[PDB]
Amino acid sequence: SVKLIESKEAFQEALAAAGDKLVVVDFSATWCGPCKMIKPFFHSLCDKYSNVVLLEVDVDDCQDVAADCEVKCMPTFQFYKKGQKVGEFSGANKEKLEATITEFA
Repeated sequence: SVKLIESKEAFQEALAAAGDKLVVVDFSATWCGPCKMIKPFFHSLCDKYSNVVLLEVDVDDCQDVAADCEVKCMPTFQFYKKGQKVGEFSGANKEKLEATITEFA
């Protein structure tokens, strides 16, 4: 299950709960076409990548988190290891998402 993050504190808790695992965060908006497009693929990822943690931030529900994370396009995928951001890209690109996960997992 992709865990929804609705506060700065929940984000910090999720990063701590991940330990050493790659954490991938989908920053999305329900009105944004490419976000809706990629959402089922993003949920399907736990079947492919069983030691990666998947989080979701809805930028409308959590504007202060969005601001802190310097998002400007959606969907934006941010990659975290041991509590730090180690990569990012934006766009509904299945191939790039898989390749980026593989590069950091």
